[PDB]
Amino acid sequence: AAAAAANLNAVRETMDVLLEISRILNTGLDMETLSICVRLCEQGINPEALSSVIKELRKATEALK
Amino acid sequence: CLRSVLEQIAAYGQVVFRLQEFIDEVMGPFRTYQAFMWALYKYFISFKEELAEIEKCIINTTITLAIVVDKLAPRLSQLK
Amino acid sequence: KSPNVLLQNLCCRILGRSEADVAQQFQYAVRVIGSNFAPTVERDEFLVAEKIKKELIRQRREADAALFSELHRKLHSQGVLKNKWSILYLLLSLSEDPRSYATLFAQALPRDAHST
Amino acid sequence: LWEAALTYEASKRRCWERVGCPP
Amino acid sequence: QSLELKRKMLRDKQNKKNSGQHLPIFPAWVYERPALIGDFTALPIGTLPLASQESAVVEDLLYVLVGVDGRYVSAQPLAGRQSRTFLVDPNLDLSIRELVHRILPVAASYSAVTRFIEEKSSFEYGQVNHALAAAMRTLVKEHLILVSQLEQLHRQGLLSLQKLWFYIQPAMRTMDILASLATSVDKGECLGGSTLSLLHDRSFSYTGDSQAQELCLYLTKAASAPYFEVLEKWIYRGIIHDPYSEFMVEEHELRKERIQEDYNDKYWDQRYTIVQQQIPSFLQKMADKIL
Amino acid sequence: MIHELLLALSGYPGSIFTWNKRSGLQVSQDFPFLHPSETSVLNRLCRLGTDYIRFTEFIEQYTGGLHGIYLRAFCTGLDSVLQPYRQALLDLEQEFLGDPHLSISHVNYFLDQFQLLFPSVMVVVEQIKSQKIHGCQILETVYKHSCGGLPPVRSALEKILAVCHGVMYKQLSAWMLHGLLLDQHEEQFSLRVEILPSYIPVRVAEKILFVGESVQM
Amino acid sequence: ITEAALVRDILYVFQGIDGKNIKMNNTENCYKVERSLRDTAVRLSELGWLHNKIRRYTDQRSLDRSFGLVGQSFCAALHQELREYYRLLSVLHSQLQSLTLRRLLVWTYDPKIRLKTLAALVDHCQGRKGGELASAVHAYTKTGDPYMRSLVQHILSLVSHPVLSFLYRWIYDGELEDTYHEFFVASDPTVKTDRLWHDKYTLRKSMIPSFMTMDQSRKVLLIGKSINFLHQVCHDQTPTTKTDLENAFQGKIDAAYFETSKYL
Repeated sequence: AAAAAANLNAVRETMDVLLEISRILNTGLDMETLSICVRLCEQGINPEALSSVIKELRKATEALK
Repeated sequence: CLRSVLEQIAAYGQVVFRLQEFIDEVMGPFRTYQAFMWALYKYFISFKEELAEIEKCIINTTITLAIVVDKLAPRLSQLK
Repeated sequence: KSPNVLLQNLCCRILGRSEADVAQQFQYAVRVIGSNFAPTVERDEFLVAEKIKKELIRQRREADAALFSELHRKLHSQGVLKNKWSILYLLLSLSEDPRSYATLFAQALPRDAHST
Repeated sequence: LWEAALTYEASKRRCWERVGCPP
Repeated sequence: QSLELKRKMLRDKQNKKNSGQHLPIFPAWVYERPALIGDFTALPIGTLPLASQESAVVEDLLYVLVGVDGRYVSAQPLAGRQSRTFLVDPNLDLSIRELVHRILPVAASYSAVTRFIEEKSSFEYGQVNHALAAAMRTLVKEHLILVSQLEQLHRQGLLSLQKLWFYIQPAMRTMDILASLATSVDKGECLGGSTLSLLHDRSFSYTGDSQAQELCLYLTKAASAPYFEVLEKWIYRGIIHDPYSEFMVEEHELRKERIQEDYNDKYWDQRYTIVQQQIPSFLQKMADKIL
Repeated sequence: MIHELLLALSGYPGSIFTWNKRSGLQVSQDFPFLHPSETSVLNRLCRLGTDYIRFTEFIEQYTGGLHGIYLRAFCTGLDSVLQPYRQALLDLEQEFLGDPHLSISHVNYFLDQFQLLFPSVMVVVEQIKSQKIHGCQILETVYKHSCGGLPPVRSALEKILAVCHGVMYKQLSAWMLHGLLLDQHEEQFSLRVEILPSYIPVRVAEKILFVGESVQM
Repeated sequence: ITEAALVRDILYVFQGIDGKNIKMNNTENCYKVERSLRDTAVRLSELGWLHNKIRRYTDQRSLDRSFGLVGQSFCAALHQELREYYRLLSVLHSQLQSLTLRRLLVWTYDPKIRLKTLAALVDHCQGRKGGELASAVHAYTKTGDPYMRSLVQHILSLVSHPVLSFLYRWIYDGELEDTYHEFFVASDPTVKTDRLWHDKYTLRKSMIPSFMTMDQSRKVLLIGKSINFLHQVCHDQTPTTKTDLENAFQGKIDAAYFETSKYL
């Protein structure tokens, strides 16, 4: 398939758009993890729950520093 | 616009055609003709390598007309 | 995949330690994902786009707000994401400022004059 | 799945007769 | 009335300002055009089906909230004082019309607000009115944000008149507060510390919901910002520059009467004196020590 | 379309724009796939490319004709100043390959900085043609417009200027060290106003003449 | 009829280009169409008519060199601002194919104040150059509008850059070579040798800005006159011995003053 891979290039293009959005906002997230988050909202999820998850997980790496 | 840009390339192509005709009439004495065409031939040896490298980049595109003509500006000036 | 197996890879990206070394924060993740799963306000990416503009004026930059506008247009032009509101609200929630009033601020529809 | 397949070599050949996003 | 009022204040702050020449004014057209404020078909809606009438009237009020008149609704042209009236067509169904009457006052308490922002943005009213109208300016922008949301929600085939009547009440409180404040500062020709005592009192007055307390507290700080700089200047350093005459301390020379001597104690006399009504009424208890 | 347009701007007139020796690249032809007002936009853009053409012909004819190494130095800086006008035609098509959504206004937008350089250097180029100066007093009429007031045409003329002084240190190296003259035709051997720029002190020039003369003996 | 035809025309009247059904019909009035949908068009077309006013002036005064280097720096600042304006307009074009924000009424809101301000500024600075123009642009910084005072100080930072380069040509070298009178010294063109101190340099009062006092100009005049008298009479030439305007004036001019007077 050829059109099914140009859509994957399209996914990477929006992923770089969200890369610029992540740096101007100063988030710690990288590209692989945001693709995991994209799949999470494919199944449907509260962003308020994902932010509480990540707002526990990042400042539970500051408790073993 | 096409008719003009290929015309400019044609005006340069006359100057290469005249020289190649002059070279062909030596291998197809004055005692300086051979010593002069030797340096001319060496010039073509360098110049052709530069041009074939551009063609090597064509086999491997993003190159348009406006890239190679600006690249070859200091050579087509030297041709005149 | 499925959400229960998806959270453990988050625990390996954000934390550097394995999911067999720590489970307590994985347990908090399970606890908050289980109990409530659906939003309490309505969605639209237009409103959070106008709120991302409000955040970018707030950090005393003004050029990147015109950057975000062409970027948010590209988000529409491609159209591969199923819910575009959630990830933009999500990046909005994790904002950081390097460097009054908050009871006026533009909010969502309350859903108190709304029944599904 | 996405990130596994993303890593491929993209279009560097550009069309002048198919200017808008050449495959 | 206003065109007179501006020049009438401009001349006093002209003759006071003895270090600054030709104080700035704005060009005439910034007052001439009514296309700088938000407020400036002919068919009977009465015989129509109901769910078309509803979409029609929602579209018209949603235009009226931002000044511009809708389709079956007009701004009755008054264009003197902060009072403004609107007229909906009398061929409307009555019950819907009465709900429309409940939504209407927010428009008059829009028109007064933008008119205030245009009249009090000039140099004849001083830097306090500049900051006050400039920080009041942002809530109008936010009001446009809120009605843009309702534009979406009406486009989506789900907005009813009762829902929007529920939605506009928190903004109705805000526009009511700012229309009352704008009327009160308009009538008394208040500027300087006279409109800084008033916001001290207005910050005191509403404290039972705190929806409006954040508003007046930040508006107090925004209007007090140049005044604190001029004060701090007088506090740390005998130099002042006093760009417009709205400060508690006024300096008129008593050196030209008692020259090269302090044999009069002229400083404690009528050289550096007080203005009574230009103190913001909470620096009154430190007033002698400041001077 | 814009592959055509971004080479029409490079200099080729075409049959959409008509070259003229009064003002080049004139469009009056109507197209229903273009807006009728678009022509006005196009007209503004045309004023740039015309000057870019008018300069290059000027470089072709030179190096009563005008001759000199100064004509090999003015035209030389004229090459380097036109180079970011070439780069910004490449970058535009680079952006157009990815986003074809962008309209003519982005082109007009992106090249707004060259509606400051081109007229203020165009008047200098016209001064050098209408007057027939080719000598050493060309450094004066270039030096007075160096002060500028519009920054990007303010620095561009600086680019040329140093070159001229580098060229004037070729004459003042043959003269001052070897006592050698007429390796360039002139603009014992006296001091004249044409061979000396009128903002260099005359006493220093007398020292220059003495040092150049003493070598030959 | 469709609203997109209006949206197309009003998208053009921002740039100063008339649309197809919306054109400028009176010079003193704004764009006229040639109920609600009609009344919104005058609202947005105000900004492009204001744009015509400032674009024509920054066209004209840039090619005027008898207006001075200061004034051409004004035109550079105006050109930079109009560049940012067209940069907004590019995004506003490509956002269709459709995105309306109260039909772009939210978008136009803060550029409106930015056009209002400079349309006032081009008319208050009419027929001025140098420190006269500097006082006229310092006039607009007595404002409590934070957006406007920031917008103004950027322009003040821009215009005061040539005048400081003339200032340090009069601190360290003591020479003025101006033929455009934008400096606070009126020089006498006839040469003076013993009257040199008294007569060649006079204070021009109309090129002093409102961030400088009399003592400041007079101390700098004395310094430049002093180190020029050091060369033209004494012949002992030296290799350049060394909140006001962020108060870099009063350090430099004092240290300079001390230096020149002691050595003379």
